[PDB]
Amino acid sequence: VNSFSGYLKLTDNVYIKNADIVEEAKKVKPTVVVNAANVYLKHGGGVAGALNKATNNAMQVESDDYIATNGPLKVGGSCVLSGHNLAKHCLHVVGPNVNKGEDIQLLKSAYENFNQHEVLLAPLLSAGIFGADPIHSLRVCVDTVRTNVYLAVFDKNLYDKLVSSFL
Ligand SMILES: O[C@H]1CC[C@H]2CCN(c3ncnc4[nH]ccc34)[C@H]21
Repeated sequence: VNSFSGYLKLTDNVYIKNADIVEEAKKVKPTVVVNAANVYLKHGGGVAGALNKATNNAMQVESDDYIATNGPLKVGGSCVLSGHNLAKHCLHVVGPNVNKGEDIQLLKSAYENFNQHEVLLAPLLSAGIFGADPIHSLRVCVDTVRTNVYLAVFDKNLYDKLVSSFL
């Protein structure tokens, strides 16, 4: 039993809700919140900008030190950093950016990172400015993640569309 509330069960292990991931994190304080990151951990907009803003830029400061030490992430890769005031940990996951020409097959690799964590609060990867088809991303999530994932989709119209189209 956990403290997530109001989610639609999609499968044994995948849940979805029309909500701002930042507000879900503030409410639940999950062990792991997933950030929809880029390879440079530059948290400019979307989920990343919103999470970072909610940490008063502490996420960005930590991320800049990470990159200075380790270099960029791979597309499809991830790193575990602090969750600051929002969660115990933040799993920064890089989905492919189809507008950069990046291989959509890497979306499956991106979701595989979730399997290293028993429970996660997460956004829909490669949605928004990364340009992937959100229905496909949800299908990849359900077909790839085996651990318990609570998906927060802030855009109401998108949430409604994903729920009615799921195959
Ligand atoms: O709405 C979905 C569909 C478009 C994506 C880009 C932003 N986003 C978010 N998802 C969840 N929480 C969020 N907080 C702030 C943004 C945000 C996604």
